[PDB]
Amino acid sequence: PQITLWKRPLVTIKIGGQLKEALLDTGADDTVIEEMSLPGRWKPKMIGGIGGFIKVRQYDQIIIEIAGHKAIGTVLVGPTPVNIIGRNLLTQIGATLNF
Amino acid sequence: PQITLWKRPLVTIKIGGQLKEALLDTGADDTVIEEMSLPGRWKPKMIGGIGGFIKVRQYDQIIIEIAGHKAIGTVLVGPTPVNIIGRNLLTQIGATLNF
Ligand SMILES: CC(C)[C@H](NC(=O)COc1ccccc1)C(=O)N[C@@H](Cc1ccccc1)[C@@H](O)[C@H](N)[C@H](O)Cc1ccccc1
Repeated sequence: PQITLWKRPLVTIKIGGQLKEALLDTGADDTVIEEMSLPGRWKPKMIGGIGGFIKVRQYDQIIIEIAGHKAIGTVLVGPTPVNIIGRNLLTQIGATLNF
Repeated sequence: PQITLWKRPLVTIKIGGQLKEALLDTGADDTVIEEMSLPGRWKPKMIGGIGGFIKVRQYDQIIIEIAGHKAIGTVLVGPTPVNIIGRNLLTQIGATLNF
């Protein structure tokens, strides 16, 4: 499937058995999900962009579904303004930016 | 042109007659460029990112070139750590997401 960028590129994802929405973000190195109860081992990390950095929980080898596609990798959990699917997982589902 | 996402999707832009690198950023509504002198009228604006808000100068109807494509539209100038090309201009260059 293919998406223009006339609207925010929101897709449904499944994480820890819960449905959420998230932005497919080519500008994001990493994947950042709002605070939630997520089983798994984690370690503290900072992640940043415009406006500075926030402290997040770094979970490795998390199974997540992104628009129907299964991916497994690192997910950062923290006080992000919006759920973000970054390049670490977009690459695993074979997403590309075309023009 | 099909950009895989193993590395940050950086391209060359031309703005105010100067070449710069910039990131193609499907998660950004707007296009934000680091501090530079640009001639003409602007208005003040605040935009938000992962770490909070920054103040920017909002310039409308700027002529810009992005990876060889012409565009004309709104450019925000302020203390972003990375020059970003948001959806307002990505739609002009015809960028789409594919997976
Ligand atoms: C998510 C982050 C892991 C990501 N940052 C990065 O991927 C790398 O961040 C840095 C920070 C400093 C220096 C060098 C690199 C990011 O901010 N990505 C942003 C672009 C960017 C900003 C600053 C530096 C590098 C990229 C955008 O893609 C951003 N995710 C969107 O605006 C999404 C969004 C929409 C609405 C509200 C809040 C967030």
